[PDB]
Amino acid sequence: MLIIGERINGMFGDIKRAIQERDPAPVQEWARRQEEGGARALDLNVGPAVQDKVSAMEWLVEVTQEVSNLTLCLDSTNIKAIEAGLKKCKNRAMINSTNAEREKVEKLFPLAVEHGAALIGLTMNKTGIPKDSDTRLAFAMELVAAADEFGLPMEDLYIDPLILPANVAQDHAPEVLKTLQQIKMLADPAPKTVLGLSNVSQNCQNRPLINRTFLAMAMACGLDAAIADACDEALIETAATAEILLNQTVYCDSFVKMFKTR
Amino acid sequence: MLIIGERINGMFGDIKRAIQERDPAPVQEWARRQEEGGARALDLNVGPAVQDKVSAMEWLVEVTQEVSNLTLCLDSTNIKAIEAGLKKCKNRAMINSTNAEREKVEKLFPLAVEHGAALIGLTMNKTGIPKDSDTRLAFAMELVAAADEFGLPMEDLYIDPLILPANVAQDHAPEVLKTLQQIKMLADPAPKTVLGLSNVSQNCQNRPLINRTFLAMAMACGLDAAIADACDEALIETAATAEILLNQTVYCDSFVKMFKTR
Amino acid sequence: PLTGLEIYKQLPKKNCGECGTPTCLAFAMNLASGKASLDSCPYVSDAAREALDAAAAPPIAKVVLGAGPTAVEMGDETELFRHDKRFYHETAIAIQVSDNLSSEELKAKVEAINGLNFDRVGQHYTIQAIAIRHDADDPAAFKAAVASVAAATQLNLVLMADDPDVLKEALAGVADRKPLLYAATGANYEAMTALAKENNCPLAVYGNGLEELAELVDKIVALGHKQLVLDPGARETSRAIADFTQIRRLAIKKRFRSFGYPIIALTTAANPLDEVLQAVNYVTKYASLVVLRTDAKEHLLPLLSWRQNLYTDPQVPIRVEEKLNEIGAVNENSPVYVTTNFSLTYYSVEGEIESTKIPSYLLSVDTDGLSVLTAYADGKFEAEKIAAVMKKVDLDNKVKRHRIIIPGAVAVLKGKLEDLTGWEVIVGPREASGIVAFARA
Amino acid sequence: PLTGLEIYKQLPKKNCGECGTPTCLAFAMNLASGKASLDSCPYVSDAAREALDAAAAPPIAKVVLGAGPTAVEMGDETELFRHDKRFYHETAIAIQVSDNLSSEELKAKVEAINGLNFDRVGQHYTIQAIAIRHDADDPAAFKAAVASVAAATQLNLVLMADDPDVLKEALAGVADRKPLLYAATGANYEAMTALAKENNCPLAVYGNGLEELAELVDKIVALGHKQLVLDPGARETSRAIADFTQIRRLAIKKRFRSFGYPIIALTTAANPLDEVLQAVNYVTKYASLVVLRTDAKEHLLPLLSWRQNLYTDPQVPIRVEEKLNEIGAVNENSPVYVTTNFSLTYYSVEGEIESTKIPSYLLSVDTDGLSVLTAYADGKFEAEKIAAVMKKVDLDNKVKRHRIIIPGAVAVLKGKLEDLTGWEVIVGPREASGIVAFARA
Amino acid sequence: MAVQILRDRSRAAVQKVVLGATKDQGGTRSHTIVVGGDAALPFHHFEGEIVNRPVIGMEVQDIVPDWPDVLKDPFTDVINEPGRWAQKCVAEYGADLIYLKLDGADPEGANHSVDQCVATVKEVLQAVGVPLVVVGCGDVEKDHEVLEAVAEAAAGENLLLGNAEQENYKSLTAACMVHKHNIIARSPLDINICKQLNILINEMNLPLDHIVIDPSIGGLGYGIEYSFSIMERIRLGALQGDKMLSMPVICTVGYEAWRAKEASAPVSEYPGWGKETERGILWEAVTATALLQAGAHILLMRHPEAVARVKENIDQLMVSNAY
Ligand code: B12
Ligand code: B12
Ligand SMILES: CN1c2c(nc(N)[nH]c2=O)NC[C@@H]1CNc1ccc(C(=O)N[C@@H](CCC(=O)O)C(=O)O)cc1
Ligand SMILES: CN1c2c(nc(N)[nH]c2=O)NC[C@@H]1CNc1ccc(C(=O)N[C@@H](CCC(=O)O)C(=O)O)cc1
Ligand code: SF4
Ligand code: SF4
Ligand SMILES: [Ca+2]
Ligand SMILES: [Ca+2]
Repeated sequence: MLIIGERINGMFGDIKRAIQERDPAPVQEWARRQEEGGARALDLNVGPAVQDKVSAMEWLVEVTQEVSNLTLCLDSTNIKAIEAGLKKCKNRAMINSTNAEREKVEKLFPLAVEHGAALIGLTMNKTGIPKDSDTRLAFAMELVAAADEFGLPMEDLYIDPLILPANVAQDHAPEVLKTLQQIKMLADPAPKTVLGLSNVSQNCQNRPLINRTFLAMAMACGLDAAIADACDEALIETAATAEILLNQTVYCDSFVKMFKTR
Repeated sequence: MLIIGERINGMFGDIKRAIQERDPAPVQEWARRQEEGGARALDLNVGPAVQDKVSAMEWLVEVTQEVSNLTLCLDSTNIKAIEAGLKKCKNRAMINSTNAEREKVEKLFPLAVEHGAALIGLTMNKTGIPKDSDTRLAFAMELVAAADEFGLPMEDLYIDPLILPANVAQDHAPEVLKTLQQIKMLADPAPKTVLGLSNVSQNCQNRPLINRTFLAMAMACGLDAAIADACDEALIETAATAEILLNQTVYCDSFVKMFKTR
Repeated sequence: PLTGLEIYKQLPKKNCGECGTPTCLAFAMNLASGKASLDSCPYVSDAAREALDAAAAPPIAKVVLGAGPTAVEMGDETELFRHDKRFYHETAIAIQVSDNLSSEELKAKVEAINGLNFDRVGQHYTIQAIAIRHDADDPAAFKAAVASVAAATQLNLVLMADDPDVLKEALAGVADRKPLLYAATGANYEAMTALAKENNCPLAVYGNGLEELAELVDKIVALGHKQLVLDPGARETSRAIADFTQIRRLAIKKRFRSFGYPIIALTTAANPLDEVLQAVNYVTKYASLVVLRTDAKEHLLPLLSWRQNLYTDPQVPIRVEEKLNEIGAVNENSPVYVTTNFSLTYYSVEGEIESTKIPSYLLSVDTDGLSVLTAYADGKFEAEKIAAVMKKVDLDNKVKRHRIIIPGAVAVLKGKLEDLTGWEVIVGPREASGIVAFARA
Repeated sequence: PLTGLEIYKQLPKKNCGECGTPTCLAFAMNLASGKASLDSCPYVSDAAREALDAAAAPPIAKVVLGAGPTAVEMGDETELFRHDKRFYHETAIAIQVSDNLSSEELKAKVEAINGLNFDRVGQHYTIQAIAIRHDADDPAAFKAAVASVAAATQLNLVLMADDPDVLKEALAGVADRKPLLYAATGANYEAMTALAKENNCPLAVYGNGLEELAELVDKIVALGHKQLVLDPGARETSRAIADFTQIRRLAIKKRFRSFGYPIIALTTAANPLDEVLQAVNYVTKYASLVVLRTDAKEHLLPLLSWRQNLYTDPQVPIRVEEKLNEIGAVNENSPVYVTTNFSLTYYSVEGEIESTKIPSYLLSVDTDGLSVLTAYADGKFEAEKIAAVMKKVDLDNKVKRHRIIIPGAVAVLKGKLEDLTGWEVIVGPREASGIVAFARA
Repeated sequence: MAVQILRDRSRAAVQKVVLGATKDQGGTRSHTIVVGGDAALPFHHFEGEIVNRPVIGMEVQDIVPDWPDVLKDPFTDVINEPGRWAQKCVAEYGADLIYLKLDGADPEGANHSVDQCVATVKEVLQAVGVPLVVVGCGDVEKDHEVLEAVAEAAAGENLLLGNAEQENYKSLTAACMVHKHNIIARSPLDINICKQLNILINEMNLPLDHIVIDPSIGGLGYGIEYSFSIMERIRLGALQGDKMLSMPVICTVGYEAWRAKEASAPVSEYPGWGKETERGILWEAVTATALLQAGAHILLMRHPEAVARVKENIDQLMVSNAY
């Protein structure tokens, strides 16, 4: 399981105040505490506030890789900011994200191969987020076909069925699992998958109980990556345990400690 | 999810003494403490401790339904003891366990239709527990084919992939999940399933973390029932949260409390 | 795909291993998985062809009523409940007209049937076909009846008679538009299928109960005509609801190939008001075609409204047409309110505005139908697209003032909008129920 | 069981929708889900046949070596590691003998080959075939050799002659049996393919390297013969491990149909000791048939021992017989030990008791293969199953004293078993390595 | 068409453990033998680099062993003299390491003094110039006194102290750290206990490249496949990034092969098996050959001719089969 830190996001207070005045201290501190939690990836988002997405993204990268060697994850809908950030990356990074829109595919898939990075693909288009797994799976195959079309390693493709809150979109959660499980019939080797785990507990009671529960249920369906709370110790335990139950890592009595210090 | 109380078993110290001395008090107590936990079924096993089964099995049925109206589950290999238990059952019954052998099928399958109970089938033979999922499915298919043979409702058939410890049989857990995932695709309407959830944490550090995590992963694969410790609050919360994420029960802010007091 | 159990009982019982698999029960597992083709086993009955179709084909086949732009499609549904997914093809409404009426009374009635086109809340409701029945005492009166109707309307048609020899004389000229042939009975199904084969028209299958219906269907299937609609013969609404449920359940859930076809219902209520309410039950109870006996414009709008609503998509939020919605009487003076075109958001706003009896204008910009808050965090409702719809709605010419009212949920967009708009942005209440306490003050 | 990509990258990419699906990529999804049949799209030809033959078929083909109870099965494997699942068919052992040898030397060697069956640990090791290679200058010496061998031995045969004419002349009298034809080469594969075609026998494919093997196989397959065994011509054990792995990998992981057949390995080590060690590497590296030269029992025993161990299902544990087993002389007044039939438990006691020295009896009760703690918890090891086995050998008459020794682990069984049995009970150490410390006491 | 060679890229590699020191390193050995460094499956050169070939150590005891009559024959001239025993295994039989198995420390047996066990170790250090692998007899209390005293006096030689299990790792690990020595981790045919043990040993701040795994291999025909599968699983994990299974695998074929009847049983007793000479030579050779395909780095053998044949096998498997 790949834990991607989602604390460094412009929607958060301290992060947004940091980018405005270019304060590296709050950003770097969360880059450590998430890594200490067991996260092997750091998702960077500038937020909707800052008008200049391009330069703000480059700043988040240059100060994060300064105190961490983890695989950075660029999070912006603006392609101009993504490519701008990739040029500043000192190591392997991730592009988040792209949809089945051809206008986006033709200008992001080559970009992924160009920098040799990872590309996260969304199962959607200009319309929005579907429900039926048969629909999401259709968008996913285009992303798989796009990888082979532009010469991108299939193991570098992360398909995201886009999970919605479990209260107002309860019928989405089982459809996401039904999507993940059937992704294994797309390619050989099959592409990896990723989810924004925190979204499933959006405005629900006892968020951690819903987050870690859905994480386990997703890994059983073949979840290869997840963007969730890296500071949640109760979540890291579930991620480690579920990985053991999938026989992805040899069992030991310190299996939880081995996940954090992996 | 149907949680069956496992505490009433002849392997424990209190229950074993409660059989030899014929003391209803421990049996009656654990029949309540598990019901409060959220269990809607009780697994009744005399254990290998007691010499005679028929005398002990019948004694359990009477003292259990004295202070509880929950669904009674009989657990034994002795056919005479099992059939003797169904005699004193006023409420709904459930039998466990049966294998794929015809020498066990035609001696247990018609017994289920007779009293109109639920039959828990195993995916194994005299040699031992299978490894892959293709073998479990082949044995599960025999259970479904025999279910339509003796005239038994498909929703009353519970398939048991037989989960094993995650330390010695770590390579069995991902096969059990693959089994469950392909059980709902071998028949329509699909037969229900059941696991010995507590066995996956046999001789492992932090057993509850192993138990509840595997439950969610199994429910994602289509687990309709499970036999585990109903006195574990952390386990009950996972069983409730998983139903919400599977859209089996309408979400509410008190979703945890509602499954506990269903 | 198909359930492994159902292919096993479809399979014989030889256990001969000619397939390459030890037993038939193990070969059933390979089929459901996909480890082998079913063509290897020779020891199979006609169920082989059944396994070929019952698995691949959808539970309810699609049959088209008519040809061209005036052709409507029935059947093709896969849901017992609209909240799960949705209902694809709407119910085909048909008005019945007898032939024993004079030519002047026949044309005058069909004339009103074509006038059953309704426009409401931005959308348009239309009926599909016209039912012609044979109540005369002579066969020749039916040929002149259909010709009068067919040369009057361009909508779909559906003829109703028992004798095939009477029907074919009236089908000669109207055969091109493929009118529905109602109905096939257990006495003349042989002559009906033959006539429906030459003209390639959908054939309406009738049966007294769910038993005779299932039998007579298979009779026509064996003849080579698979374009069928089902009529359980239920007259009362209680009988129909149960029967229509069975035709819909067995086809979808049990793969019943005898009931895997759309349903045609008949309103038998004498009173016109009772007829509509009985028709509402049908269009809700999985019906695909209903024949009414009311041509009044008052008894069609409520029915047609419910039809459009029931056959919408839930996962997809409902969209109010983008535009400006005046409330009550609008003075150039009256206040402007901007919001989101979500049905929920503008519906609430509409309730708030009209309920407080305050004349104004609602600018409901196209957010994709998303709520003001949803638009707000997915960059669909931003001071730039909003000032954009301000000049696009053409509201500036309908007021003397230059002030617009935004939701108290996104007040933060007022300044940047006040600059872009050229108008004065005021930040109202976060809930529309306190808008009446904002107007007076 | 087929990837949507694999299916897609084999379609015309026209997006005509003649299949009833908007695009090919969407139809590829429908094939992987089984929503439609591949026979629908009239386009393409070899693509459809190759896919169906590659989809619903094992990675390694199954070629049986002859007929009758003597015949063994080769190939048919789906794993790279034994722990992932299991290794099915054991390696075929074949002893090579020259044809230029005299009759008395031939018969003497063949006679020794027939006695290469071993008996150890309650198991039975047997070889498979005998290799007859053509070394002589006269083609008549080859037919006189094979006919001579076929009279003495009843085992399988495998002929090694380049010239097809020399082979057929010798194959004529033994055609009805097994004889594997070694080997078809890129210069004489035409005549060799026809020989195995009429006689219906397996054919060996040779190729100097990895690439030459691929080209030759595809040609032989296109002639109507599939039953083949591959020989990459690897004469070095290091060069062999690499090549042998590829055939097993490419056929399973990449579905390479040219390498979807078992492998025949040839030992080249001069020293008979180095030959067996080189054979251990082969039987471990996916080689299905190996051709040895040394026929000594001193060499075949450790080789056939490792062959048996490697091809045992990890899930079923190894089990010894449920019988009293005697260690040392046993005077009829020696101690009595009770233990489980599990092969790793038994020889934990046999090696430890026999190590101390002196006679003793050792009763292996039938747990079905489960260990003392194991069968303890599964209840297959109670005071009841033990006392009943005490009397299943009538043990008391054999030993003057009534005393038995129980595992320190399951020692608690002490009381209850000492009563039902009527035999006194002494509970030993937890670990069997204390069998030396109990005898002293 | 054509053929593409499938090459499985390894995400990680097995640890590189250094055995022995030199005059410059503070030791007295002639050379330093390194094991591990493999970046692929056992002897798969086409998809990884096999820098260091597996080595063979010969068992030398401080006292005369209780081995069968056949096995004792090639040592009869030096079997009762450890200093001359180890010196023969190197020069004559060509051994890579000297496996000093102290059975004389057993209180029930020879009951050698603590200063005598350290005298035997210091004797071999003067006899040969190859690295040593010194393990105890099996007694918990004795080995804690022996191995500690040995590590203290042989400090600087960089030896390989052995027999450290799950319930007993605290006493031995503490000695290895201070005196800069390596350590062997023994596991009762359990990869879980094996991995867990390596964690416990490392948590005391002992480097990962100073640890070697002893899976307690089963004898040929007596459950060798149970150890064969485990050794593979450890090998896969070490390549998949599992650093707790990245330790080289040492095997004790000498003890496990010569404890079977099939190895030393006379031909007259079991006619179907054949001569006992060729059998015993091949029994220890085959049981070690199979483990080489499982990823055995250090083999602990006894029989001279058995070594000479496995040595030949290794020399052949190290021939690069790269495409
Ligand atoms: C349904 C819904 C969804 C649906 C959207 C369907 C739709 N058509 O809206 C879906 C499932 C897609 C969803 C998703 C999201 N949602 Co949402 N959603 C809701 C929800 C549950 C109710 C929507 C609704 O019908 N509201 C009813 C309408 C009528 O309200 P309204 O548009 O605000 O209008 C009212 C008032 O503002 C006022 N009013 C309106 N116009 C005007 C004008 C004037 C002048 C005045 C005076 C008053 C006025 O009157 C109306 C009622 O009287 C609310 C929770 C709630 N019930 O309040 C959350 C909520 C709006 N969602 C929210 C969020 C966060 C999201 C996401 C961004 C989640 C994420 N992590 O990305 C996504 C958006 C993008 C995406 N699609 O991923 C948040 C917004 C706050 C926040 N940023 O945290 C809310 C409030 C949930 C919460 N946090 O409690 N959502
Ligand atoms: C591998 C294993 C399994 C395997 C079985 C492997 C096999 N071939 O037997 C599997 C996974 C199938 C399994 C199943 C079971 N297992 Co289990 N299993 C283990 C395990 C890991 C090792 C067994 C083993 O091979 N021991 C090695 C053998 C050689 O030891 P042994 O049989 O005890 O023999 C030694 C001594 O007893 C003595 N000895 C033996 N005989 C004699 C005779 C004499 C005269 C003398 C002097 C000495 C002597 O010497 C022997 C060697 O020195 C143990 C834990 C452990 N590491 O000990 C648990 C264990 C044995 N299992 C146990 C249990 C509980 C079970 C299950 C009931 C699990 C469940 N919840 O259903 C199931 C049984 C039912 C079922 N099958 O559904 C328990 C037993 C205790 C208990 N019941 O509370 C243990 C101890 C786990 C634990 N809780 O620590 N198990
Ligand atoms: C949409 N998520 C997402 C993604 N990327 C992908 N591919 N998929 C996703 O669903 N990247 C962004 C986000 C994941 N990261 C996050 C970040 C924060 C919160 C969150 O819950 N934040 C708090 C705000 C707290 C504060 O403002 O102080 C919240 O309550 O919403 C959730 C997910
Ligand atoms: C074998 N399990 C099982 C089943 N039924 C089926 N179909 N499958 C199963 O695997 N019914 C019985 C049991 C499930 N119930 C249980 C009961 C106890 C423990 C358990 O963990 N017991 C303690 C022992 C405590 C004591 O000895 O006092 C343990 O540590 O093992 C686990 C599961
Ligand atoms: S060929 Fe047909 S009848 Fe024969 S065993 Fe196979 S499935 Fe059964
Ligand atoms: S008919 Fe064939 S070529 Fe045309 S779209 Fe369908 S699959 Fe593609
Ligand atoms: Ca996966
Ligand atoms: Ca199910």
